[PDB]
Amino acid sequence: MSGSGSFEGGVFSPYLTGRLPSWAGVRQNVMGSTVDGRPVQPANSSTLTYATLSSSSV
Amino acid sequence: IPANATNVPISIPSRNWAAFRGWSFTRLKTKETPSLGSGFDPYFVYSGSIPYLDGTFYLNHTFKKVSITFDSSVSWPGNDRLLTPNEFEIKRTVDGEGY
Amino acid sequence: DINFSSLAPFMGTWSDIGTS
Amino acid sequence: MATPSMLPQWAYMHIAGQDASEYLSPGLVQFARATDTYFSLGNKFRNPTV
Repeated sequence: MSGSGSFEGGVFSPYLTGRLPSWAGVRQNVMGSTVDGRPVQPANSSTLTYATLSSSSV
Repeated sequence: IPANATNVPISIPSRNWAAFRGWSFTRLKTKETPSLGSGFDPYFVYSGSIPYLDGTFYLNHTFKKVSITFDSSVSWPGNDRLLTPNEFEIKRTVDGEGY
Repeated sequence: DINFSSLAPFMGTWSDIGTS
Repeated sequence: MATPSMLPQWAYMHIAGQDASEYLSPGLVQFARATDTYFSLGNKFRNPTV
C-alpha cells in the first residue's frame, strides 16, 4: 500500500478511559537528563526506553 | 502494539462472564507457526522449538506489571489485597520499600 | 489454577451383580 | 455473593452438580468397581468439583 492518497479523519469516536494505575516520579529539564541519581533510571514510563535492570547500590 | 512503554485506551462492550477461572500468560516471539490450518506460507518462519505447541517458554521473566481490571472503574485485585494493590508487579527494578 | 477432574467409583479379583 | 438472576447462566452439567459416582445408573457403578484393575472406566466420566 501507500499512505498518501484519499480519505482523512473526522471529529468522531469517544474514547473511554479505563481504571488506569497512577504514575509518578516526575522530573525533567532541557539541560538536565532525567537525573534522579543517574540519567538512565529504570522504572516504568516516560522519556525513552531502558534496557538495564539496575538494582540497589551500596 | 509497537515501540515504547505505558498505556493507551480502549473499552469493550456487551455481556457474558460466569464459570471463569484464571488468566495465564507468557511472552512468546513470533516464530514457527504461521497459523494453524495452513501450510507453505510466507508467514512461516524458523524450525526450532515452538513454545506455543510445547510447554517451553523462556521470556517468562520480561514482565514489569500486569494490571487486570474490569468495567473501566473497577479494579479486580482491589480491596488492598496486595502492597501495591492496583496492579500485580512481577519484577521491580529499583526497590526502596523492601518489597 | 488448572482443571480437569475425573473420579472412579474377600479374595479373588472380581464378583458383581451390575446390570440394567 | 451468589444471588437470584443467575438461573439463565446456570444449567450446568459436569461443571457443577452431583459427583461422577452418583450420576451413573446404579448397575454401572457396580460393574465399574469390580473390573477397574484390568479395564478402567474412571476417566470416562468427569467429576464436578465446586
